[PDB]
Amino acid sequence: SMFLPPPECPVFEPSWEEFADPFAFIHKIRPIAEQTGICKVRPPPDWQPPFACDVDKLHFTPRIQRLNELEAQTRVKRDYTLRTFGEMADAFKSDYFNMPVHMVPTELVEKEFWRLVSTIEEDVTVEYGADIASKEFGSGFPVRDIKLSPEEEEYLDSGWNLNNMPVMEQSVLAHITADICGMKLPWLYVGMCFSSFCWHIEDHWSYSINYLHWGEPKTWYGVPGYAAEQLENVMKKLAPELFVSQPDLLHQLVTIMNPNTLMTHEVPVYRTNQCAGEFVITFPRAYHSGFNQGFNFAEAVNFCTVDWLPLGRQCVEYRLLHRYCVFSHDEMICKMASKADVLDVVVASTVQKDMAIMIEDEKALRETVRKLGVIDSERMDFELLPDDERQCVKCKTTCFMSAISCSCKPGLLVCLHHVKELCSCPPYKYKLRYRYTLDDLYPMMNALKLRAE
Ligand SMILES: Cc1cc(C(=O)N(C)Cc2cccnc2)on1
Ligand SMILES: [Cl-]
Ligand SMILES: [Mn+2]
Ligand SMILES: [Zn+2]
Repeated sequence: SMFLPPPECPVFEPSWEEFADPFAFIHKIRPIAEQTGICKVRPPPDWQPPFACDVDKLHFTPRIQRLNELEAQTRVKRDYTLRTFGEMADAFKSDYFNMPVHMVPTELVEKEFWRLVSTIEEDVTVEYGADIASKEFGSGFPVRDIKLSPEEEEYLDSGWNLNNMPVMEQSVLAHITADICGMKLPWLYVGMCFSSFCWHIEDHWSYSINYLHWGEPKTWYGVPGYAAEQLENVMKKLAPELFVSQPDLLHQLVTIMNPNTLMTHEVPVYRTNQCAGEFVITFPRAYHSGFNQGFNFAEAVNFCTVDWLPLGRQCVEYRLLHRYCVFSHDEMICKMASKADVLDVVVASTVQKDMAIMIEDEKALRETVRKLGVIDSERMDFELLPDDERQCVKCKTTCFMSAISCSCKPGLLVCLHHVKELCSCPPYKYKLRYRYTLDDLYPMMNALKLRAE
């Protein structure tokens, strides 16, 4: 009645040994956690990264948020210190419930959240912080610089120090030379009571990992990757405004929606309260949303393992939706092949398999455009072009392996799926621009095979 809490997601308590390597651990829990979309990881009891900062010198610009179910919000985008925000946040929650903050049951805040967002006549608005790490506001984890205490240095090189996560050997998003600071740098989140994150999945269907440094809990709802399209069909029915096309990445539209609505619609949903010192991990294409129970401070980062590689290719195939890419998946694959000698051997083996598919698809696409009467061709170093200068005019995909150009439309490109969409000139006026010949590509893949042995 009113709100039935979804079942709890899995909670893992790894030993110091299991905990040692995050990527090995994540791979281990994957068969369980991928069925629920999110999971919680409790670190071993003594793993306690020191959080220290001045609440007066850290400044940030707050976002403002209206709390209405099914209303469109833009996913990314006054001035507080951490202290003045905290004072605002505590007073807000205290006044809302006429209670001291620690006496307000989490179950009640959850019930109340879903009451207030559904109720038209309540116009509750809240504020929050969300920015990537910078000099005005830096990571909650120890970083290198200022003299560090011995305990801080203990955690400098932790796998679970979220600064290190994108640049470890197991991960594939590291050696991406391309500018993608929005998604390989950690984001910092300053929460207050009811401040919420709308239903979404991560760019390129990556994993994410969220650490709550301190404060009151963060409540999560998650849906397994296998159910992503079920969820979207439900959302399209109840809020079609979110699904109209949108000129870029800055304008992705998202919304608050009751998990019970999804569960009625046969979409599996799980929940958890994430407390201070705990991790939440989201898996590829796992929808998630949630809200904060009170004043808190979280840090999160995207990442990609070898398990993710085939999904990353399927994700870019964005093409059907005409959605912008954050980076070129093929460019990343070829960059890794060009570094085959210093790659991890398991990485090498998995990249090799994705590369083989890439090459077979590219062979077929080039044959098709040849049969359309595109004859002239020229090598082109796509990776040198700013991304906005190498998007398919039609489907907006970021080109790297190849594209079609025409002298009559200088600077415009289409991917090889959209040769007919470039201009009205006959095909013999077109040029195939390619990064590599098929003969360049087979030795690159062979280097991976030798490294993988
Ligand atoms: C508005 C708005 C902002 C978001 C969002 O995405 N946030 C705050 C980031 C986040 C926090 C926790 C987990 N995943 C993402 O949604 N609506
Ligand atoms: Cl409301
Ligand atoms: Mn997220
Ligand atoms: Zn295209």
